[PDB]
Parts: sequence; structure tokens; C-alpha cells
Amino acid sequence: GLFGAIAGFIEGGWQGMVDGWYGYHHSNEQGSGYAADKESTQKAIDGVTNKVNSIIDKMNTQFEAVGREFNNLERRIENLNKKMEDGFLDVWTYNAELLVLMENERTLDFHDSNVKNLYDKVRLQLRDNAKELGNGCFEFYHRCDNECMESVRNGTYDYPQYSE
Amino acid sequence: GLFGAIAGFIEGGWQGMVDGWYGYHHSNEQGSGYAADKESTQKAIDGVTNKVNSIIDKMNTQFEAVGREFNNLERRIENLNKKMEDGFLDVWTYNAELLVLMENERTLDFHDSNVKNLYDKVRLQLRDNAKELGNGCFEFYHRCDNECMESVRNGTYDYPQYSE
Amino acid sequence: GLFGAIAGFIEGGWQGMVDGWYGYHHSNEQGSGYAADKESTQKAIDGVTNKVNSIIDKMNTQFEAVGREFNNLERRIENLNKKMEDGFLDVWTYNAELLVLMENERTLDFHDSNVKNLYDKVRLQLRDNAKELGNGCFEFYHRCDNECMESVRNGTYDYPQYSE
Amino acid sequence: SDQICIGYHANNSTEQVDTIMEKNVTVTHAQDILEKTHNGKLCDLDGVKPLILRDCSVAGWLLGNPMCDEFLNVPEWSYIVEKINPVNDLCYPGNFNDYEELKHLLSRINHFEKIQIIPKSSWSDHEASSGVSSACPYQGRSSFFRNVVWLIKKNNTYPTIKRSYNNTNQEDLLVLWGIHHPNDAAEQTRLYQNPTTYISVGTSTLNQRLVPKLATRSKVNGQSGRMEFFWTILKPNDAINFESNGNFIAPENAYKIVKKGDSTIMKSELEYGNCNTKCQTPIGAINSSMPFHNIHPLTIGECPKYVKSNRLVLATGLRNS
Amino acid sequence: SDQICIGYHANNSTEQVDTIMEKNVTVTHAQDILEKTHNGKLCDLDGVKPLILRDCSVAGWLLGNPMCDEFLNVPEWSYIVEKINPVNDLCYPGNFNDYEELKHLLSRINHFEKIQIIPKSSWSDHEASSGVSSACPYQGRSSFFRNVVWLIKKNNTYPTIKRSYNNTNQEDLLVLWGIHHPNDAAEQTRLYQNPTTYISVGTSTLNQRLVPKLATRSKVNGQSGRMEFFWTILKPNDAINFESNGNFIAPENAYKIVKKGDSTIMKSELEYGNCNTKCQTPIGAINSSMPFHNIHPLTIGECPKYVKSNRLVLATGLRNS
Amino acid sequence: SDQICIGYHANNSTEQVDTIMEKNVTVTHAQDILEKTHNGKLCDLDGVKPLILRDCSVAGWLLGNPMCDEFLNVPEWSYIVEKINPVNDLCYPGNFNDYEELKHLLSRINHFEKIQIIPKSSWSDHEASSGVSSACPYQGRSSFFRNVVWLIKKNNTYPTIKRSYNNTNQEDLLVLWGIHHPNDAAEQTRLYQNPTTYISVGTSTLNQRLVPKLATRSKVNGQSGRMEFFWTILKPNDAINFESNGNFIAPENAYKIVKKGDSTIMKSELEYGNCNTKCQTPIGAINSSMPFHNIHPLTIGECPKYVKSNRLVLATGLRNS
Ligand SMILES: *[C@@H]1O[C@H](CO)[C@@H](O)[C@H](O)[C@H]1NC(C)=O
Ligand SMILES: *[C@@H]1O[C@H](CO)[C@@H](O)[C@H](O)[C@H]1NC(C)=O
Ligand SMILES: *[C@@H]1O[C@H](CO)[C@@H](O)[C@H](O)[C@H]1NC(C)=O
Ligand SMILES: *[C@@H]1O[C@H](CO)[C@@H](O)[C@H](O)[C@H]1NC(C)=O
Ligand SMILES: *[C@@H]1O[C@H](CO)[C@@H](O)[C@H](O)[C@H]1NC(C)=O
Ligand SMILES: *[C@@H]1O[C@H](CO)[C@@H](O)[C@H](O)[C@H]1NC(C)=O
Ligand SMILES: *[C@@H]1O[C@H](CO)[C@@H](O)[C@H](O)[C@H]1NC(C)=O
Repeated sequence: GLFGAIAGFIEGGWQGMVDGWYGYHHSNEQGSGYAADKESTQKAIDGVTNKVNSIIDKMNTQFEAVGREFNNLERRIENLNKKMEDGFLDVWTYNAELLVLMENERTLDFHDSNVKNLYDKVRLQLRDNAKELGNGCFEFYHRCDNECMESVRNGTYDYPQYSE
Repeated sequence: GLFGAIAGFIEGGWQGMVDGWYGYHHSNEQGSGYAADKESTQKAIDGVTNKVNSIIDKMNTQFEAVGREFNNLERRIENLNKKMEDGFLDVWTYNAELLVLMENERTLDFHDSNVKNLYDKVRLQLRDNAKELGNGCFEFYHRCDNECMESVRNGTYDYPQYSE
Repeated sequence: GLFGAIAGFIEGGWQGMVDGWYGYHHSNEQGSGYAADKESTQKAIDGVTNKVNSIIDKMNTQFEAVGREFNNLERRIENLNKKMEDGFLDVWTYNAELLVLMENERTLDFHDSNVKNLYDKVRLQLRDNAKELGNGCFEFYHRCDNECMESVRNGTYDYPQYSE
Repeated sequence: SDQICIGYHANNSTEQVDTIMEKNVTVTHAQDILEKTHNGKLCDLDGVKPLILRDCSVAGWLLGNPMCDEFLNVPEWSYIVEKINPVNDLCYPGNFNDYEELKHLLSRINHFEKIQIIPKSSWSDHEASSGVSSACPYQGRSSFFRNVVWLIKKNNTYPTIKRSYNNTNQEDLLVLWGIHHPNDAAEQTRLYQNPTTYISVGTSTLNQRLVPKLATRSKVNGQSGRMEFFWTILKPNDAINFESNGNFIAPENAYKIVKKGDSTIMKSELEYGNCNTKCQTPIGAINSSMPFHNIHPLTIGECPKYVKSNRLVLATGLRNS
Repeated sequence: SDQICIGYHANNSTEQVDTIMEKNVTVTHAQDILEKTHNGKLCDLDGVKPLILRDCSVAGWLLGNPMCDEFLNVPEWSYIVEKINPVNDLCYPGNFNDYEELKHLLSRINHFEKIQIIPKSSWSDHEASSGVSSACPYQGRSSFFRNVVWLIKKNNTYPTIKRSYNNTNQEDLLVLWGIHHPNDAAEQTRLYQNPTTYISVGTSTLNQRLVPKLATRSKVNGQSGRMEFFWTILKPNDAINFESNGNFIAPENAYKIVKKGDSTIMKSELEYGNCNTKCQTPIGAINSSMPFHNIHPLTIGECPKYVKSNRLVLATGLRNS
Repeated sequence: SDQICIGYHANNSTEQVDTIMEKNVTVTHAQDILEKTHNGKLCDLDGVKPLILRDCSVAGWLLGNPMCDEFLNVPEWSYIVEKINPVNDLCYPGNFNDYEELKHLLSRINHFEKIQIIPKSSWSDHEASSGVSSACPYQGRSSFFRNVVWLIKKNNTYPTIKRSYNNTNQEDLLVLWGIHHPNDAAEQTRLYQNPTTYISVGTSTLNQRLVPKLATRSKVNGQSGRMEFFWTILKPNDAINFESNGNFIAPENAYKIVKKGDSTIMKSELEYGNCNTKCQTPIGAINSSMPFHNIHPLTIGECPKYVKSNRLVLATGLRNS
């Protein structure tokens, strides 16, 4: 990826999380489980939905079709007519194929950016109070029960705590 | 944002800084104040000025206009003429609308990249000597007067100092 | 750069490394030397080779040429024919010039992304066991001989080690 | 020891997309946006049936080639379908002037009502019922184009004709007529006594004078003679004036243009499928919500945008492994 | 305890831009690049005034319809304005051959000087001053196109004409002439004694022979006759040769093409506004530095690029909240 | 103390590229993709030589202008080169009907074989060897277009001609003929006794009747008369029928179309360079692997895509300092 996260410092995807694109896996004294981050999953949904719509709508007034007849002594204008309809056909075909290639690339790197932004939302919260495992995981320097985990997930984590 | 900074780990913008796009807010024993980073504000100004100019200049040789008359038994070539002028009109209209959408997006993510690059210019200077507050701020492990702050701002900060 | 690495926190390029685009410079008890990272150099080679090929291939069915003759009382269709060939010529010229500008920019920022991703591949390996010099370098909290350096380069570095 | 991990979605999707830097990239979710499927049929366009000329051309239909009787009084159409090379065209060989311009006009028309403009009974001093040919058979016996009349001499005289028609309708009127080119002076005098003939036609806009061309030509449909046809649009309240001392193929029926609208002439060998669509092509109809298709450039109705790609797939989700 | 913060600009801007992934996005700074404003006037183009035909057509002007006397000797123009359907066109009904090709030629011309090529006094053996009509009134009394002459018989004779003109000028010369189509043999002999007439015209390039068409036509402007006009460009040093024994509408004035340059014919109902511009459209002029406008496709001068968008705004600053 | 550093490549490259946000950006590696170089010659296209008309036009070549004898029986060509304004065109002044449509046809043809279709000896009752002119000199003495014959009267009589030709070949046949327009009745009767003449021509498709136009014209190449030429494609198994009582410029040679294929007519002043190419332009040939060139829009062969840029350089490596 372009942002280093997806298939980068986070080596693989979670077949286990089905509630969203980006999320968490916690492991504490009350057990394990997956949890999707709705705030960033929904935002990414709005984004690529707008992307799809902007593509469809920008190309509604394209080039049309109409057939035209020419007699045997009108070969020049018949050829002109063919060449210009094939012309617009080619540039619109190029315009659609190129647009898809370009945006598909922005979209993949968009997801890669969202994950990296999520990892840092947590990292910038658990400052001293945890250590970077280097693989997308954070080891806690204390006990983080299910209420505490939620404080990390919804961005209300409290730093006023010791850690050693 | 794509880079995590703007409306990300830096939750909001400074209504107080009017000297530039990117800057600093310091708080020490001599008082408070805002200070714009000229090096990165000017660079960003050159960039989007070139961007605007490159857009205007790439589309100077577009499609022109000229009206043409056709009699009543020249409807085929009249229609050909209309269809080809509407044709170029549509692809140039698409080309301008699409270009704006695409570059506007690069431009927003450009600013988001500049801020993040500024936060790391400081972070990579104040290594041990400060702690990441996680919100775009750095708490010092020593006293940083107004001369010392300037050393951070202009990239001449001196690490040879204790910190505990 | 967009990713902060190239001509950023790594102030300059290595005239000394000729084996690849991205690499390492080690300095230990057995001496000094440069070493290119093949994994990331090759990947970047595949990427811009595909980029070049995708550009050449998307524009193989462009607009053609053919000359056509018109007599003195066919100036309207002669002018139509000229205007439509100049038309397609202009949009294909714009399409090639714009495409180059855009991809050249993605390509520079692609290299900037690869270097930054390389610096973090190392940083996320040497966790506690080294300190960030802030200039693209890592100072070791232990002895890293030529076999140990290789463990960093090929991604098999062993963290089970003290460091103080 | 307690810990929390940040990660991304993954599934069993094998769907790929392309990028500028990487082909065949498997992702979690994707969206196809290219329609590649058609029903292979010619359908009604929003409930209104197309006019399917069968083995008839536009010329055969409008002039009234006897083999095209099926289209004598055609109902409203959405579009017109004509074969590449219709068998029933000009039964009596010749040419139709400004035919392509007339076909073009047809693409803006949805409905004619054919009216009789000059009754066959009104030809007091000529034979209006002897103008038939083996080139134009109908049910085993010689005939002719139904909508015009091939007038000939009566009692070895062809009085010069002065006939005129005022378009008192609210509609534009499509009027057809022609001239017969014989193969020799003998045929000339035998059909129309007068050796040196002309046809003059005038309207507000038309100032025409035709004279027959005698020449030796190869037989087409068994004839070396030629019929050359002409048309005009008669504006409401305008009149058309014919004068002729021979070789005149006179109007009998004309066409009131009673519905203008967007239409087209499709070249297709397909016949009427008994379906309805919102989007038609010469090789079949399209039922789709895609923004693109790659079926055929020539299209009518509420359609997706045509493109030459055989694959267009957008990425929605992230890279899958 | 001492601290430093990194942040970005913000202000009170309500200006929005669009992106592929988000609409109506408020930013700090933006740049409009789409001109949407015009003065609604027809102006000079860089100081040089356009030729505003009023209720006159190009045919009326060039042939010299008596109602178009305003344009008898027109000064240099930047562009030409003609109404959609000028009232003063061909006062005597008929047609102008290759009219659209001539109008196209006009779009490359900035200035004529009209010169007299054949004086009216030089018609020794015909009436050069009786060719007038109620279809072409001037100040209550019958008249005719000023730049050509409708010649008729003198003393019940029409000697065949052999008149020729050498273009000794440095400029190309636009030469106009015509033929009268009467409604009957009686009118024919009464205007021009000879019953069987022709007009032949030759140059280096032109080899023309016209014969009048007699026919019964509807009255237009009170006439059932028609005048049919022709034109050619006479090259410098070339000559034009006319021969005719009747129905000849002879040249009197021709047009030296004394300035070629980029121009156009605008269809517009507007009249002359008393302004100056660098960029003109049929609905008003444009004063702008924008790279785009959405005012009208048809444009002349140093202009922005036309586009169908009703909004084009670029982002310069960053997201605002 | 032990340490490891991460860094990037650098070299002595001065090559620059442009981006949307930055011009003249020096990088380590780049790839030019715009060909800007041509050999300035006209070459064979894949080994097959072009037909280089020299000072001859297509009309001069096909009609057989005596000055164009070099092209009497031309071998297969890849493309055709014609000067902007060939000196040897229609030696006897006049015009070639539908010339541009014929030249267009030529662009789809790679080879003719000229065959004699009507032998000069077969003109029993007319003079087939007196039709020459000083407008068409050959080696100091008067001559004429070689592929058609200017027939005149014999013993002060011009019997009406009834000559016909059946195309028994497998190939389409390009047939050329003409009509002579004299300057007066005296010249008419002197060349062809009959004062009132015509030429009729028929095929399956063609129904033509020409009559000469007498007029006084300016001298071109010393002649005030005009020759007007016509052409048709005779289908295999079809016949062409000529009838004429004077002014007939009869076919002698016609052209079997024996190879169709992609071709073009290049307007160029260049002569044959003795080279071979895969891609030709009117100003020189291209040998390249680039995907783009900026040499000339008009191109034939396996070519790069034309573009108006004078620089296209892609970045491969990273920013250099
Ligand atoms: C991608 O996959 C398709 C079929 O799914 C295959 O035909 C093609 O070879 C692949 N493309 C590349 C670049 O390998
Ligand atoms: C046709 O008849 C109408 C109504 O009676 C009349 O007003 C009109 O002038 C006539 N049309 C022509 C052109 O003769
Ligand atoms: C953005 O603002 C416009 C104008 O006020 C409003 O009509 C619309 O709801 C918004 N546009 C879109 C596409 O959401
Ligand atoms: C016109 O006149 C000039 C000399 O006055 C003469 O040289 C030229 O050839 C003439 N042109 C024609 C075609 O008569
Ligand atoms: C870039 O370099 C070229 C080549 O020397 C120079 O001529 C030009 O001024 C430069 N372009 C810009 C816009 O800086
Ligand atoms: C010329 O023709 C006339 C009559 O047509 C005839 O009497 C005479 O013998 C002919 N002379 C020649 C030279 O054949
Ligand atoms: C040409 O000749 C062939 C055989 O001689 C014959 O079958 C064919 O019908 C002829 N073409 C015409 C139109 O006479």
C-alpha cells in the first residue's frame, strides 16, 4: 500500500470482522472479540459512494449515436461522418477506462490511509500507557477491561493513569 | 483528511493564526502567541499557484465556435455539424469538471500532508526532550524560552541537553 | 516530497548507492558500506514499468489522419473537416500532456512513499533496541555485526535481546 | 497481559480490479458499471411499436410498391427498422432524388396519415388506369406503385396537364411525383403522343422543369426504361402546381406529417420480438441500470453510455489476501 | 509546563468546492474560474464596429434591395450581425444560388469597396431604366435591386448582348447577376421579344448557360415570376463574358474584396450597443480574465473557453470548520 | 557505536520532468516517449514504392496528358504523392466532374492495369486521328490526352454513334469520357457538322445526357474551348452505352481495378528518396519505437500517435539533488 498499513505493517486482513472495513481486536481479562469502528467505516462509505456517483454523473452528457445515410458519390462526407463518430467514441472510451484505473488506485490507497489513521488515533491516545508491538497491535502497561477498551474505541480514553 | 492531520489528530483549526496556512502556538514562561511557518506556507503557495496556472494553460487551445449555415436539403451535414460541435463541447466540459474535482481533492490532501510534515519536523527535533500530547501539541521536559522556541521553528534546535 | 522522506527528513540522496533506488548505509565494528533493498527496488520497478505500459496501451486507438480534397464551392464542409480533425488533435494532445503531468507527480510521490515505508520497516523492527537519529539514521543500543545488519535488511531481525 | 489490535476487513471475494500501477488486484468489494447483456430482440420503445419494414425499403413503402401493401396505412411508430438491402425497393428501376435527405427527415417523424390528393377519377383526358408493368407485379399480374399514377395518352392525344393542389391541412404534406425516361422515340410517341415533353413543378420554394432523357440502358427487373422520383414538403396554405405534356408520374396519395418527435432508422436483419424496452439497439434491447454498455453504438431511448471496453469494474472495498 | 502546538489556518469563509468523494465542501480559500456574466450588448470588436444588417439579409444587402439603402457603401467591419429572419430579403421572389457558400466566404472578409462595373448608360440598344417592380418599392413607387439591372426590349427588339469585363484591379471581385423566369410566353415576348432565350456566362473557370423556365407559380410579394441570382469571384486579370438574348439581369455594381481577415456572421436580434469589447457573443459581450465562460458557444475575439457548466470553482486553501 | 541508515539513490542526471505542481524537476531516471525526428525523405512503404506523380496531377495521369507519359502503365504503389499545384494537369482547359470523389476512390486503390477498351481503328465513319491541339503539345507538335479520343467529322458528315462496351473482366473498371464545349456555331459545324448535338451515356446505374454549351470564354492555355470529363465505375458484367452525334470525347483506355487496399494521396513537394520505411509523412519518414510523434498529422503505415507537444517525458526514477 501507499500508506504502509494494509498488507504492510499490518500483515493481513481479518476474516473475522464482518461489521465494517476498519476495526479492532481486543484481548483482555474478560475475553476476546472483534469490533468495527463505525465512525471511520461510515466515512469511507460516504466517500466511495460519492466517488461512484461523481463518475456516473460527470459522463451523462457524452457522445450520442444517430445513423446517417450517404449515396455513392458522397464517400468523402460519409467517411468524415464515420471518422468523427469513431473519434468521439475513442476519446470517451479512453476517458472511462483511464478514469477507472486512476480512481481505483486512489480508492485502494484511500483505505490504506484510513487504517493508518485509525492506528494513529489509538497510538496518540495510549501514549505512555502502552507499547507498540510493531504489527498493528498495542500491548497495555495496565489492565484494560471492556469499559476501558470502549474508551479507546470511541475516543474518550483517559490518560490520567500511572504506567509502571 | 488523507494524512490524518487536518481535522484528525489535530481536532481543529486556529482562528487565531492569520499569517499563514501552517504554524505554531507556543506557551512558556514569557507568555503565549501564534507564529506561522513561512518556509512551508510559501512552498504551499508556490504549489497551488503552479497548479492553478497549469490548469489555465493546458486548456488554452480548446474547441472553438464558428457558426455555419445550411439550406433545407442539407439536413444531414447540418446535423453532422451540430453533433460534432456538441461533441467537443461535451468532452471539454467533462474535462474541466473532472479536472477540478480531481485536483481539489489533491489540494486538500496536500494541505493535510504539509501539516503532518510540519508536526514531524518538530517531533524529529525534540526527540527525548519532549512528550507527544497526542493532539498536535508537545510538552517540554525543560524550559523553552522565546529564543529556544525560535530554534524549533527555524530548524536549528539543539539536542545536546539533558532531559529529566 | 508528499510523504516527507525524500528531500525531507532524509536531507539528501546517496551518490554512493548504485545497486537500486532505495537502500541502506551501515556503520559497525566490521566497517562501512551501502546495500540496496531488492524487495522494494524491484517492486517499484514493476510499478513504473506497468505505469509506462498502461500509458502507451491506453492511447493506441487514438485519432487518425486521412487527407480529403474539397472543391471551391465546398468550403463549408472543408472547414467542418478541418475543424473536426483539429478538434480531436487538440483533445488528444491535451490528454497526453495532462496525463504525463499527473502521473509524473504520482511517480515522484511514489518513490517518496517507498523510502518512508522502508524507514518504518526498520523502525518497527528495532523497537527499544535503537534510537531515531532524526535524519534517516538509527543508532543501536547494542552491537550489530554484519550478520545482524542482514537480519534488519531481510526482515528477520530478532527482538529477544536486552537494551541498556 | 492486556492488549488491543487495529486491523481491516477481509473475505472470500475473488473479484479483481485494475489500477495504473497494478493489474488483476483482488479486492473485498467491487462494482461493475459496464452492461454487457442484451435480449437480442427488437422491442416496443416505451409501449409504442416500431415500424418494421420487412423486405421493403423506405422508397418501396412511400411510393407504394405493390409488394409492400402491408404498409399502406401505417400506425404511429417509435423507430423504423430497415434491412441492409431490402428486396422490394424500386420495382420499376430508376432513382429517388435526395433519398438520403428524405430518410433523414423520416428520423424526425413518428406518424403519417396518408390522404388522397388527386383522385384517379379526375383524369378526364388521359388514361389513368393503364400505367402498369411486369416489373411491378401484384398477385401474378402487372401493376405499379400505388401512391402515384403512370398517366398515358387517350385516343392518341395527350393534352397538356395543368393540375394544382392547395394544402388546406394544418400539417406539412409530403408530396411525391416522378418522370418516366423511355428508351426511344417510338416508345415516347406510343405512350405519350408528343415527342418533346417536359414536367414543370412549382411551389413557394420550388421552380422545377424536367425533360425526359432517351437512352439505351441495360435491363433491370426486365426494363430498360427508368422512373425518376421527386419529393417536397408542402407547407400548409401553400400550393403545388404541375404542368406536363407527357412522361408525368402524377401524385395520387400524399402524407400528412401528423407527429414529429425523436426517432431513427435502424439497419437490422432482426424481426419484431414481442417485447417492450426503454433502450433499443440494432442487435437487441437493453434492460440495465449501469452507466455504461458496450453493445452497439447506435441507440435509441433512455440508454447507458456506449463505450468500447469489454470490462469496467470500480473498486469499493480494500485489497484482499 | 512549557509546550508547543502545530496547527492550521481557519477563517469565516463559507465558500464551498466539490470533490469526487465529497460535495459542498467548505474551504478557507477558493478561486472561481468560470465567467457567467455578459453585458447583453453588441459592441465594437477592438474598436472596429460590426456591420449590423437591420431588417436586411445578406442577399438584400449585396443585391441592393431598395429597402437596404443604408448599406449601399459599407465601411470596414469586425463581424456581421443578421436577424434570424430578416424582413428585407429578396423583394422580387426567387433564389440565390450557392447562398450558404457565399455567406461562408463573407466570414473571411472585412471590407468591400463597391465599384460600378457596367454603367447603366452603356446599354445602347436596350431599356436599362424600365426594369422595376411593385415587389420592390422605394418611397411609394416601384423599383428594383440597385446593384444589378433588369434589362428589357427597346423598340420591340432585343439584340443579343455581348458584353465583357476585365478585372484590372489587384483585388478579387465579387460579381452578381441573374435570370428572370416569367410565368408565360406572353410575358416572355412582351418583356423580351425573343421567345427562346439563354444567358451564357464564362470566365477562366466558369462555363454557364441558363435558359428561363416558364411555369405557373403562387404569388410571393405579389409576383408569380422569379428572379434567380448567381455569383462568382473574378480573379484579378481575368475576364467575365456575358451573352444573352433576353431575361438577363445584368451586373451594374460589383465588390472589390479589399480586406480579408477573421470574421463571422452572428444570428442575433440585438441591435448595436454603443460599447467596445475584446470578446463578443450573439447575446452580449464578455469582459473577463476567467479561463472559462458558459455564456454562448458562438464567439469572436480573444475569449475564454466555452463550457456547459454553471459552476467551476477550484480549491486553493484547506478544509474549513 | 553501531548504526544503520536508510536512504535512496542519486546520480549525475540532469534530466527534468514536469508535474502539475512543479516544472523542471530534475530526476534520476526518465523516459522520452515523443519522437521528434524524421529522415526528410519519401520512402517505400514496406518495400513497395509510392507512385510519385511529378509535375502531373491525378487528372493528367488518368486522362493521359502527353506530358505525363511516364505514368502510362504504372506498377503497384503503396501511396500516391502529388504536388500542391502540379504543372501538367488539364492541358486542354476544362473541368473533371466529381474529381474529389474520384481522388477519394483512388485512396482505396493500389493497382490499375490499363486496358484498351475501344480501339482507334474501330472508328470507321469518323476521324479518330485529327483530334489534337497546341494546348496539348508533345515533342514540339500538337497532341491530346492519350486515353480518350477527340473524334471529329469525316467527309463533312458525323453519323450518330452507337457504341457499347460489356465489362467481361472480374475487376471493376474505371471508364473516362468527355464532351467538348466549342466557342461558337461556326466551330461547332466545322468540327462536327451537326449544329444541335448531345451525348447520352447509360449503365445499370447511369442515365446521362449531355449537350455542349457554346459561350465566349477567356483563353486558358491558348484555348477558349473547354473539355469536360466524366467517369464511372463499370461493374463486372455490366455494359456502358454511348450515343452521340458530335462533341464526344470517346474512351480508348480504361482502368481495371486490380488491387484494393489502404492507401492515400500525399500533398508534398519532396521527391523519391531511395529509402524504405514502415511509417511515412508528407515531410519525411519515421523510424521509431516511441508511442508518440509530433512530426505531421497526415500519416501512413505502422506509426506512433500524432500529438502537438514539443516535449513528452515520463519520470521513472526519483527526485535528484
Ligand atoms: C488478469 O486476469 C485475466 C483473467 O482473469 C487474464 O486473462 C490475464 O492474463 C491477467 N492479466 C495479467 C496482466 O496477467
Ligand atoms: C390556398 O387556399 C387558402 C385558403 O382558401 C388561401 O388563403 C391560400 O392563399 C392558398 N394558397 C396558395 C399559396 O395559393
Ligand atoms: C450543495 O448545495 C446546493 C446549493 O445550495 C444544494 O442545492 C445541494 O443540496 C448540494 N448539492 C449536492 C449535490 O448535494
Ligand atoms: C485583362 O487585361 C489585361 C491588360 O489590360 C491583359 O493583359 C489580360 O490578359 C486581360 N485578361 C483577360 C482574361 O482578358
Ligand atoms: C525550464 O527549463 C527550460 C529549459 O532550459 C527553460 O527554458 C524554461 O524557462 C524553464 N521553464 C520554467 C517555466 O521554469
Ligand atoms: C464527300 O461527301 C460527299 C457527300 O457526302 C460525297 O459526294 C463525296 O464523294 C465525298 N468526298 C470524299 C472525299 O469522300
Ligand atoms: C455482358 O455480357 C455477358 C456475357 O456476354 C452477359 O451475360 C451480360 O448480361 C452482359 N451485360 C449486359 C448488361 O448486357
